[PDB]
Amino acid sequence: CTELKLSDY
Amino acid sequence: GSHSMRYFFTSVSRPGRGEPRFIAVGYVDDTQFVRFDSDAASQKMEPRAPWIEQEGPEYWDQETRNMKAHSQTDRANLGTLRGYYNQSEDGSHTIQIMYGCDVGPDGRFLRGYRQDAYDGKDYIALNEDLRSWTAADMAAQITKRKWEAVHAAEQRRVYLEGRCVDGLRRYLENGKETLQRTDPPKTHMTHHPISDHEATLRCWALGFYPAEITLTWQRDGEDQTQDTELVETRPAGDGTFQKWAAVVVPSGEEQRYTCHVQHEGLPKPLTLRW
Amino acid sequence: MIQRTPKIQVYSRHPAENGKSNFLNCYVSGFHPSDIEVDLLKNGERIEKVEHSDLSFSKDWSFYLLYYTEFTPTEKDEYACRVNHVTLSQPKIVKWDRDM
Repeated sequence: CTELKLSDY
Repeated sequence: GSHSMRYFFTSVSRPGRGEPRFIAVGYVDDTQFVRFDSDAASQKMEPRAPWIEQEGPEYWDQETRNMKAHSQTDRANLGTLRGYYNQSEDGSHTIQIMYGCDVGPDGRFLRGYRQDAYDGKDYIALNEDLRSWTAADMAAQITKRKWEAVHAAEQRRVYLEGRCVDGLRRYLENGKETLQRTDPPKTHMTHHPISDHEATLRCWALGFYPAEITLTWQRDGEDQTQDTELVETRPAGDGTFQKWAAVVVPSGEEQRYTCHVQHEGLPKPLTLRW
Repeated sequence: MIQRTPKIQVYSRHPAENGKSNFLNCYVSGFHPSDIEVDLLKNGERIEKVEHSDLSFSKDWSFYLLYYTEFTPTEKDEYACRVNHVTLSQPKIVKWDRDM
């Protein structure tokens, strides 16, 4: 299964 | 034996019409099972394997929520990176992300991965230890500092060593008939003369799964890299792979040459001769 | 800046039995950016029932796609694949060869 959130650069 | 789950995300900015295009794919070894396309009329995480169709509607609703959040973050990071590299709005740019995990034959965690790219070049990556980051350029160092301050490496590790391995373990049990399988290659050889003194020998490998294969030509039992052509492993389209390796030999010397075929679906590596 | 030129492979799903229903494949790999134009031709004319796989990439970040269409091989019809990319000044045509 995939990650909930993605981080900002 | 060992297995892997990988997620490949692509975000391409469209300076022309509309917001950036977001494509997401999910693989269990060499088999695709999920997909998300921002241009598609579905606007949901779509199944691409029959064994993933046995997941509940809460799974598909959750996975879609993650993909929407993934695309919106990618849309924001496209703008953030334009400023970092001092680029104009008229140019089309790409963000690529890779993450997943490796499990052993027993189902135990082996490796965790997290890698990002900007315009097909390394940007930021999580190290093998899953504690530190590798910043490719000066612009990536800005991101690295922000992620160190918010302890991002720990949050990525919790996913990679948790839900990621737990998901992969579940998929391997759910899709045992197709995923634990080892389809061996269907090997054959062709002989084609170019002249009366020269001939092309081509060794084939078809209908094999997984994609990992070795095709090595030998002359008197010594590896032949010279006067050889080895094409890239290619998908047949039915979940199986193809590969060939050809050598130009002098006419009459055909029997001095052997092709060694290594695949995990083979009990013993093959040695083919014309 | 670095742009990668695609690798092209025209082939059939199964060994081509002249007169028997099959799939004509065109594998494009090792390219950047993802924006590509891949056509399948029958005697120099584009087929319209062409489909393609979902966009994915290699460890080196280069993209790969599989384009496929239903086709019936014969020992008279000439099949090829037209590929256009920003790295190519002119479309590249690679003809299909079963008898490799």
